[PDB]
Amino acid sequence: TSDQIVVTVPQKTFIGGVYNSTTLDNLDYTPISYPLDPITVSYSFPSDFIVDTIERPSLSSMRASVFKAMRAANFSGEQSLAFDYNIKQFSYYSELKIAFISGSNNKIKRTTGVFAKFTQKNFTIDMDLPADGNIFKNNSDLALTNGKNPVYISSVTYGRLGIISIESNASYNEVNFALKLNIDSNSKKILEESDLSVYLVGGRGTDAVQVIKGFAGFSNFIVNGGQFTPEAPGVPIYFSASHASDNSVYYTT
Amino acid sequence: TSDQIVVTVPQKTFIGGVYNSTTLDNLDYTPISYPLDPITVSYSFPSDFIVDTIERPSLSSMRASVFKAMRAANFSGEQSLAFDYNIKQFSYYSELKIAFISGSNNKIKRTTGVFAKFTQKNFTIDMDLPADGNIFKNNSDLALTNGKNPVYISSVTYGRLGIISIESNASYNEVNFALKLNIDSNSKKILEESDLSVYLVGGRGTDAVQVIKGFAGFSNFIVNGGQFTPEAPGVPIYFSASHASDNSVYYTT
Amino acid sequence: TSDQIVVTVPQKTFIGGVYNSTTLDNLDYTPISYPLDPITVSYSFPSDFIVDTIERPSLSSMRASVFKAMRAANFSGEQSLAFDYNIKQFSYYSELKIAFISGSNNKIKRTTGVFAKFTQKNFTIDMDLPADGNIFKNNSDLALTNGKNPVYISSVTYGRLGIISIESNASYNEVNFALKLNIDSNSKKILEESDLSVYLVGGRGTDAVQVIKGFAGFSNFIVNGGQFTPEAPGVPIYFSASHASDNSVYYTT
Ligand SMILES: [Ca+2]
Ligand SMILES: [Ca+2]
Ligand SMILES: [Ca+2]
Repeated sequence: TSDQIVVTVPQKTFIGGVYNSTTLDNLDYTPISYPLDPITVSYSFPSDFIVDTIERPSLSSMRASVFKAMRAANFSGEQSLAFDYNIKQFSYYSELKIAFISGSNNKIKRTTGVFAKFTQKNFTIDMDLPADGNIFKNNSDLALTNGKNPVYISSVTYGRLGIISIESNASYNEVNFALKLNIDSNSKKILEESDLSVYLVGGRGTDAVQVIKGFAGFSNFIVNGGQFTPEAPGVPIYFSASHASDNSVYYTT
Repeated sequence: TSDQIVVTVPQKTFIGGVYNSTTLDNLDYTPISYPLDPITVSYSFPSDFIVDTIERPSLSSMRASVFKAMRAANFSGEQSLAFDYNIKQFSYYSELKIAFISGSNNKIKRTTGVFAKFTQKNFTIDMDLPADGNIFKNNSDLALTNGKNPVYISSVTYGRLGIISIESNASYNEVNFALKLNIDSNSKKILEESDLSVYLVGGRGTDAVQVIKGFAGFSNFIVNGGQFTPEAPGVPIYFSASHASDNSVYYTT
Repeated sequence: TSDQIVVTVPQKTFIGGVYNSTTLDNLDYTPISYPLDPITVSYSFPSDFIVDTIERPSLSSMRASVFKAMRAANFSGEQSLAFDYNIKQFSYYSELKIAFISGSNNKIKRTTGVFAKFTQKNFTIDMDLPADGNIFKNNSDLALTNGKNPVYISSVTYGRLGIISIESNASYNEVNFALKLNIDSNSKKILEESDLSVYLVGGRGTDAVQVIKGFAGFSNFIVNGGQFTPEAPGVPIYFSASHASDNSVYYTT
């Protein structure tokens, strides 16, 4: 059970949207088309337009409200909300130098791997609890959707994601043999393999495209985007939903 | 099952278009010619014209709306949406130096290969869920197309694609023989093969045509187009569709 | 039993909110939708707007009040409230140099680990005890929620959190053998592993993203954010709640 759900359908992941719990669990996202009361939304970052109101919860309305809030006066993206980092570096080595009519066998093995995951939560837009205690305007739709598990998203997190994975393998198989008749034999085998997989969600495009240069771009893509600017608001990465019956926190498995 | 479908028919891949699920699965794209309510579209990038409305969903209307939105004020292509990178480098080696009336056999084998795939998602245009709960204007066309599996595209992703593949093979087959009668024999064979296949979708043309110079053009074509400009909006690369019955997310196999 | 509860649901963690004790204990946070009298809130930091009043306790109202209070005149973030630091450094070492037809065995083992936890409490917003002795406006809701364990949050702590953990392992397994017949044998094995996990809550984004450079960023992220500025108000990290029956301090297990 988790409180925050990773955004998988950006189109349907907007604040104030009502869905079925089962559909949200299996990534179907079947909406519940019923009227809803106007919702009050608040932003984690300090701004003049920190408390907005949306009559009809929709993706376009949420995007427009975020745009206006982050372009308003007294806006500061200087402080973020969360920053998780994790790196795992590993490096094996192997060397055999068997020697002995003559004979030699030199084997060298190398295996290097760096795996890095990073997430940053620039800010979140949160939804206020209804004054009437029910999100629905008619207040009878709650009884109408009995068995449909009405659950509405109440928080959307804007931030950046980044995953990198660099692997490398090296093999050396020198073999020498002499029978000084002057029979001679040599066998050299060098095998080199490399891999580098990157997955970035959001952030500055110029710094994002520089991660192709090994573990150097994925060292400035992070340090050049710590403060989120209104030109780079971030991407919805996580969201939280709550039950529509008792307004309790919805937990998914 | 996947949520995002790679664009194969750019003519028929426009937001607000209704097709049959089977036809979209087998790339037939048979349209459903029925009236539709005006659709609200939102853009992922920050701009003044971030929330547009289209009365008649069409490719020309979508293109014009994208053009106006990206030429509007307070537009920033500084932040992208996604960036996937993957590279695989491999290099074999083989060397035989058999020696022994005389005789020598020197065999050299080399095989190098670099495969790289990159995708960038500059932005997406998303469609709002209908207020009435049905995309059709008459609301009876939904029952009219029973058995036709009505599915409408609700999201179009603009970005760039790039695939490169460089292969190289080298062979050396020196053979010497002497019988010092002064019989002598020599056999030299050098075989070199090369291959380089590039496939780019979108991006700056000047940087795109420079990828012909090995793995150097496909190192600046990426780093010189991280920020998408209104002169280079990007190409529709992925799109998402939803069912017209329950407005649920459509998954294709 | 503890007096301060770590914030797990930022959406529901606002001052003046009434919840059930069991739901707050199991992180369900089921609200009690009943009218409440206007609440008086005070801020720990010195400011002109140090005593505010909120008619309807909500997250948006709390955020707006904090924004106005910290943007008011005579505001000083120079003095903080609490600062907890804890570091644990450990480093093992092992070295074997067994020697002996010949033979040698050199084994080297290293294991280093630094674990650091830091918390800073910039300020808190506290709630005054009701004049009537009951938070509810009607004064009968207290008897209405008998068995529901009415508990309301009365204090929210804004500050920063930081956890780092760096681990490293090194292994060396040199083995030599000679039988001077000139049989020779050598076996070298070097294994290096590294790990670095960081978790930051709040603080300056620019300093937060620099913690990726070992235990150097998590040495300036702390010293460059001691004084909290109105551009960096901090993040709600801890909160305290009290019973609604006798206005006593609520303790959770
Ligand atoms: Ca209502
Ligand atoms: Ca309709
Ligand atoms: Ca009272």
